[PDB]
Amino acid sequence: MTTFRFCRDCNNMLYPREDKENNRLLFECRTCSYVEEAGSPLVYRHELITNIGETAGVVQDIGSDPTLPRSDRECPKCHSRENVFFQSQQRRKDTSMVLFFVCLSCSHIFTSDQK
Amino acid sequence: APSPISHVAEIRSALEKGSRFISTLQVKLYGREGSSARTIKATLPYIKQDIPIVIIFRALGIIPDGEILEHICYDVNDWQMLEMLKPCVEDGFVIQDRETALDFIGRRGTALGIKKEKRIQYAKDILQKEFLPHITQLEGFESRKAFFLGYMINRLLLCALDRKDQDDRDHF
Amino acid sequence: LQDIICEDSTLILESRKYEISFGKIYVTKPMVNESDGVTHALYPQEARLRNLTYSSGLFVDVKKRTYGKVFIGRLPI
Amino acid sequence: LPHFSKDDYSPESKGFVENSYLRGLTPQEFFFHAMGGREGLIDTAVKTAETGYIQR
Amino acid sequence: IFVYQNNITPSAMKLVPSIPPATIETFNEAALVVNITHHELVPKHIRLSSDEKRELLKRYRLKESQLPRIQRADPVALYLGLKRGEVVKIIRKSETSGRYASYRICM
DNA sequence: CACTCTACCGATAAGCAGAATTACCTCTCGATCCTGTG
DNA sequence: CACAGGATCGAGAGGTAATTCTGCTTATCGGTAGAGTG
Ligand SMILES: [Zn+2]
Ligand SMILES: [Zn+2]
Repeated sequence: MTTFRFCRDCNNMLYPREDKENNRLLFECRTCSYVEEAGSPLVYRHELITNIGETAGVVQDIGSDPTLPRSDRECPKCHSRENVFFQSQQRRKDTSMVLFFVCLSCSHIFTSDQK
Repeated sequence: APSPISHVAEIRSALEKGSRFISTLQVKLYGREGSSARTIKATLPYIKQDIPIVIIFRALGIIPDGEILEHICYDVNDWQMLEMLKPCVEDGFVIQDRETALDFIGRRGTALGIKKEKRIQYAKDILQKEFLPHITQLEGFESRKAFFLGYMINRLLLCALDRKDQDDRDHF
Repeated sequence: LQDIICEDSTLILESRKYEISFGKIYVTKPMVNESDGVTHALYPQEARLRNLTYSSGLFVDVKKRTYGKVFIGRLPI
Repeated sequence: LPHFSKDDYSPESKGFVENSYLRGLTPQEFFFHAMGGREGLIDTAVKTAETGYIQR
Repeated sequence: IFVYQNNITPSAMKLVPSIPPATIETFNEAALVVNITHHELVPKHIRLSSDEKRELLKRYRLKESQLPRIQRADPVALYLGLKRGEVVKIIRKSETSGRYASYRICM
């Protein structure tokens, strides 16, 4: 799940296989017959829910947008009195209403989760 | 929900200076809930059956699957996109070059009117003329079409990955 | 109008080659033709009173070549 | 509305009218009242047809 | 009366209506766990004999088809073991009169 | 005792057809050509 | 000098969104007991 394995030779991807002979896990391109050591204890992973720490893309020049409201919360890092905040950008009916404050200076993200 | 389609993305391309065409390219996801298929197939015009996007990408010159995956998603940290695209790359193994992609596309076109020697030309003409007839209608410009298809697939996946909202029909 | 005129203004029919090559178009002021053939300027009040059509004729250049302005219709204004 | 800020959940921005008819309405609550009236008219138009068919 | 546990075989259901005039009735344990007669929405059902049915038809001057019908597969019909042509009597309570009597034919 | 299809019903999944309140008022148009003839 | 009767629209395509909840019919699969053996 960390990264889909791609063959160094050619450009295809490496499905996974078992080296029981050496009782090991080896990823195989099975097109050009390229096999490496393939050292990883994870094969597949599925995530049922979505976390809250994803915030947003937080692209630079976020302060250039005038539609984002401004607040006066103190930044934990630089102790500034100016910042912008927005709700979580995950679009579902179960997401909470926690605000993600973004510091225009020092490029810091701090949430309002006082739980 | 009763329909076997979960999410669908389409663009109604048209020409503002040339003759009116109004050709609809429809991209739909067949993975209704946890059906374990999770396959996406586009709806090419004049072909009554839906072809997987990997064959279309190969027909545009993007033969390797890694290049297609890079085109679809521009970030490597979004592992969810790769997880949902894994069935597509697994189903794209039927075609391994441009020639077999064109053969597959042509075999799903005319009702066996003539041999396969004309199916390649049929697929080439269909993709050059009525495959997104708003970016370009000339030859040798398949990279732009592939990039736009990747952008459309990325938008569809983002909508299906509870990251955006369904587009509103009433927006003026 | 000019775009539609010079969009597909070529019908090749076949050293025997026939072409039409429609040229630029011309739009004149509204006019009315009667039985006696005399043509005069038509005004909206007269058109409304006489149940006529406030339309102006269309003229395009035709240059046929093998290897002037002509009437093609009236456009309401 | 474009005159508000993003992620605003205040009652005034979400369609709550504070003034009365005698005092007069601001443009925002005027638009909200127009939307409510449109919804009412549509409801009556659909309901009359459906009720007529059911009664028949 | 035969009571099974989970399901009934269609092959046995084919021979269920055999060996006349004896009648074989099949029931499920899950359906028989609770009693539906005791429900407050189910009124009392009283079976009528042949003479009673004839007297009712003569008094009200009705044919067999001119009566309310109850399916043979109805849960109450299965509970009472009603047969084709049998008339049942239903006593209910109304807000307009203290008691009301209704008759239905198993058709 | 399961070996291979033979006969049975129970679900599922796509295609058809209908049908959409009542009453009333006014205007405004359209009911045809051309290749083939003496 | 002049009139007459039969059929739109064509390979080509596609001239194209705004409706659904029944019920009927026609594919489809998904099961379950036997005709006699080693
Ligand atoms: Zn490889
Ligand atoms: Zn800061």
